[PDB]
Amino acid sequence: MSDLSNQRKLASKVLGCGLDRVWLNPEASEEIASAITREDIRGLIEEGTIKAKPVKGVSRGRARALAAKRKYGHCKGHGSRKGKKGARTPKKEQWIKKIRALRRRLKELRADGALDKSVYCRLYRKAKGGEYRSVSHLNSHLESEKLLKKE
Amino acid sequence: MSSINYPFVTEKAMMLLDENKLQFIVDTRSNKKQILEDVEKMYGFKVKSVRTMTTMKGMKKAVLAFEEPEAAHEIATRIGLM
Amino acid sequence: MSHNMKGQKKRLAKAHKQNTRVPVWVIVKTNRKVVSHPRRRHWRRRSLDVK
Amino acid sequence: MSKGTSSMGKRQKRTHAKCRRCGSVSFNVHTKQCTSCGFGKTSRMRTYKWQAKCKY
RNA sequence: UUAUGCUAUCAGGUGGAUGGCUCGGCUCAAGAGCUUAUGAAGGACGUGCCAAGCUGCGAUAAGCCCGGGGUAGGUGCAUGGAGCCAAUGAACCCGGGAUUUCCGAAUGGGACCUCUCCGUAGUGAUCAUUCAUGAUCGGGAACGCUCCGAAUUGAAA
RNA sequence: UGGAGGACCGUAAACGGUAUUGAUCUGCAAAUCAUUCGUGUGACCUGCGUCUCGUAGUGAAAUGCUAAUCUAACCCGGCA
RNA sequence: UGUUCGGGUCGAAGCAGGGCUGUGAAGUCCUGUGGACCGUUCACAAACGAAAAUCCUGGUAAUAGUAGCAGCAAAGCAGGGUGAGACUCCCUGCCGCCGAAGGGGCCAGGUUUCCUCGGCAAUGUUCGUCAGCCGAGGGUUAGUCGGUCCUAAGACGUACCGUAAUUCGAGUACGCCGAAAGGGAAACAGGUUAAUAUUCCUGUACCAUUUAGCGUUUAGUCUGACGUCUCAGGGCAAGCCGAGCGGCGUCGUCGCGCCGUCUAAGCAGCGAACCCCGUGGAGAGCCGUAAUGGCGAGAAGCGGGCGAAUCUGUAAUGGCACAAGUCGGCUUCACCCCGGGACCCGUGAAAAGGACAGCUAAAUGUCCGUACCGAGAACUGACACAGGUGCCCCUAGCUGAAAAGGCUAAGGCGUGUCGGAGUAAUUCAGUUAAGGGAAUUCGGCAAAUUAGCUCCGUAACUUCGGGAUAAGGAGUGCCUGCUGUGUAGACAGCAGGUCGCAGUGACCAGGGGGCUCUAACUGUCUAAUACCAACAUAGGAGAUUGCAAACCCGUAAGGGCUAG
RNA sequence: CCCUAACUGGAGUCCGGUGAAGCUUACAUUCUAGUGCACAGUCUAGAGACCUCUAGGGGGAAGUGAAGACCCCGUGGAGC
Ligand SMILES: [K+]
Ligand SMILES: [K+]
Ligand SMILES: [K+]
Ligand SMILES: [K+]
Ligand SMILES: [Mg+2]
Ligand SMILES: [Mg+2]
Ligand SMILES: [Mg+2]
Ligand SMILES: [Mg+2]
Ligand SMILES: [Mg+2]
Ligand SMILES: [Mg+2]
Ligand SMILES: [Mg+2]
Ligand SMILES: [Mg+2]
Ligand SMILES: [Mg+2]
Ligand SMILES: [Mg+2]
Ligand SMILES: [Mg+2]
Ligand SMILES: [Mg+2]
Ligand SMILES: [Mg+2]
Ligand SMILES: [Mg+2]
Ligand SMILES: [Mg+2]
Ligand SMILES: [Zn+2]
Repeated sequence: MSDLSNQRKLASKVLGCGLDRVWLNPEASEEIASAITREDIRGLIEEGTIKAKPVKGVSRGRARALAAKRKYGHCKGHGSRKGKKGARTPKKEQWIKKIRALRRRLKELRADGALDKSVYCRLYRKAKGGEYRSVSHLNSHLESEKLLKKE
Repeated sequence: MSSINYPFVTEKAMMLLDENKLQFIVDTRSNKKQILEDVEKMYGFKVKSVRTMTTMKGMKKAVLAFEEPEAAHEIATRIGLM
Repeated sequence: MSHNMKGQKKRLAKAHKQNTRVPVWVIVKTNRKVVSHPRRRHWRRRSLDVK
Repeated sequence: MSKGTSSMGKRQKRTHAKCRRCGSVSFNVHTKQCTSCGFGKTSRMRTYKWQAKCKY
């Protein structure tokens, strides 16, 4: 065989792959060397003489096992943390989720008749003032102070 | 002043005859309207469209699509290409 | 992909077709007295003063 | 950045174009004048006595 | 057969001196002496069967037409192939015509675009006349006229 | 809670150019390379365009820079 | 040169060597070589004599088969081909390089380097059958992509005026140009070539003008049309997970891993926020936001209008091994839509064009560019140059805060174009080093130490801002099971078990403190020996000037400061 | 640093290929002293020395690079 380089370049264009993805049959070299046109390369491709080798991806299974453990709360301790507290949990997002949960809880309590407008206004301002850690804390304050219009 | 110099007869230019197109070397000073009128007066076939390009030899090549089927073959036979 | 006008590309085309060897028959006709000309060049050298 | 070869990599443009009138690449693209023949400045051809020596 | 070397000559290589030759140069003399809007000089691009440069020519493109001289060959620098032209007098020279792209005084407008825009198809600017028409513009080796106008240098500063 | 600043750290993003007085020093290079460093939301960096120049310009000013040329650039001429 | 007398193809000049004469400058002769010219008397001329000028031009040595072909990316090996010839060209496998750049796209620039065939004298730092080299031939197709159109800073032209004069000069008036990254009429997917492809072909669209018919202003508004910082909401390319299906890999055991499971514009439909309109009447206060906020000058609540990205359908038959082609979920940058806030002694372009009255048909849509590189070989620096242009704009998985670094995809490469050999000194760059620990040195230069994150704790001094990561301490891996916050992605925390010398195990990653001088600080600088205490700076002070000003440019016409 | 050692990769060393440049009036295997423009491989008198090649660090060749930039001089300049 002389250079099969023209055929390899044409076959990578026809197959839509990279140049080294192209596999030329080391036994059918003279058959490949007679292929000049895109039609000849297409014939060799259809008859299996020229093919595109499989892409060797990056397997992600062991990342899957690690991700499952991290979902469970493991493999995530202080010796694994590298970013600042704030790059791992931004503070504005924490506040946003907290205040939105508290406000939605208060809105539903006022809607379903458990909370009149006078105490709803004060509770809303208290939530805006960081008086409650979460929805559970707010509910506990409601039940301890008996602010819910129980019936 | 004819804008048409002669048919371009290369492998790619001869591949046009099987799609009823014909490629000419034309005067580079002329445009598509002049090329169309010159070809229609030169061979008496209606031209559907003109495609033109300038080359690195300083020439202008025009590809002419014809309306009547077989017109490219008839002109190529009249010239002597086929 | 610099953008040339018609005349700039025409001058480039003339420069390109000037960069050809003297014909062999000219060398035969002149008895090896004309074997080259001053417009020979290479594209990767001191550029054209044309465009 | 050195005044030598490093600054010479920024030479991707031109100060003079080809002149319509004389063909010399001397047409200043900013002043719109040919520094060789004077095209774009005068209807005459740029000539000076100091372009040669005093003929004596 | 003493190597590595040294000195002289010879043969060869390299090299391109010397000699001889020269269609080139230089100087002097005698002549002759303007050209361009009827678009010049100059430039760009094209133009040859094989053609890249130069030269010539301009899409009629190393050329076309007419008259005279010349007469048997011709097809530029530049005897290669193949053809073509020429006794219907070519080539060549003298005279007169035609063709003569784009830029260029460049002048319908615009040019880091030798092209591009409008196409109402183009008298651009400044002028003379009755307002038919006409003039000027760019180029030319030096010479000529008008006006503006240094310094080195010498005086041993 | 908020998100200011010629704020902080930091990238072989970009810009700069400390020290090695390292490599190199007929070099990869007529100023580069490695490591180490300074700035990195701002008087920030940068592309393209455009303007300002020779007794002039430009300069957060070193006589720095104005095409490897700067206490007056370069070309030709005065000039043998 | 004039003039006298000659020689030469039976061999002139010149050249190499030699004989003789002459003190010598030199002359003559001989042999060889050479192939056409050369002398001589008496005189006359001169561009008339070279060993030297770091002389000039050319040629050519020693150096020397020497330096270099190493340092910034140490890359090749086996087998098989081709060929006269193979480390170096081709294929397969193995082993490697880059992998937020060495990949992808493209500006300027280059200008044919693109593709095919044929070559190997030169070029290529070696070779070469290879090649960006050499020769021959071929290759660039547009109404929709750009230019073209618009205007910007700012040029240019004509006129006027100045000037001894002009090709010179400011201003004005009128024009005209000035952006391939600003504004902007419109096209997509697939296929086709060796090389072109939103350009050719198939399919399905769209825009502009002219014409003809059908109808006509709302007209002057809006749009084009805009800064920096910050944040919410919605969407989405990319990314990730589970199931089915179809391939490939693995298969010592296991059943995993990878790839695919597609789908454009156009057309039609819905519409979040903002804004507006109608009701409503809210305070010993209510309603909101991530935050700022809103409210009888009319809140909440309730209806309506206007109005996005995108999504849904259609295009649905195209491409796919006519192999599957069917589904869900999560997230979403660095992209799109939308809205809020903050800042300014800083206020962030213009014009063309477009919309507001158009519908139907036919015709027209010229011109230029289009190949390829876009850089550790296509540009520029004389080079196939470790620089610069450009890191300009983009980029997959794991780790991780991350685009850092490391390891891998895809893609690109083994050409940051010499090889072999393995053996001295020396040398460039690294690893380690007993005991001592700055004794070295001008000087801790160089190197070493520390290093992430969490928690505890943090001095003098201070302009009250800071110093500050001060200092100084503790923890950190893996496994098993969980708790809390949150709509979610995730984040935080706990209990127990357990291995090692060592758990930020590699990678990455401050050493710290005390006392002085000096400049307040961020900033600027001797491109190529000076990054400083020099320059600048805010602050402080002084001076001139009321504008036909002060100050400054011009010969003038007239200008800068000054749209002050 | 005392006081260096071992090891790693690249050069070097040896082999194949490719392939420059810079010093040079000549000669030249030197060493000592003297002499000499008082700083000699070459002069003078001695002493040495068989030649060629390889590797090696740089004693000498007042080694090479550059018509000294320090000083003076020039009825030489330039800027201030
Ligand atoms: K004097
Ligand atoms: K003087
Ligand atoms: K392309
Ligand atoms: K003060
Ligand atoms: Mg300079
Ligand atoms: Mg004169
Ligand atoms: Mg005249
Ligand atoms: Mg004097
Ligand atoms: Mg920093
Ligand atoms: Mg002079
Ligand atoms: Mg001589
Ligand atoms: Mg890697
Ligand atoms: Mg070679
Ligand atoms: Mg076109
Ligand atoms: Mg324009
Ligand atoms: Mg080696
Ligand atoms: Mg300072
Ligand atoms: Mg100061
Ligand atoms: Mg004196
Ligand atoms: Zn000119």
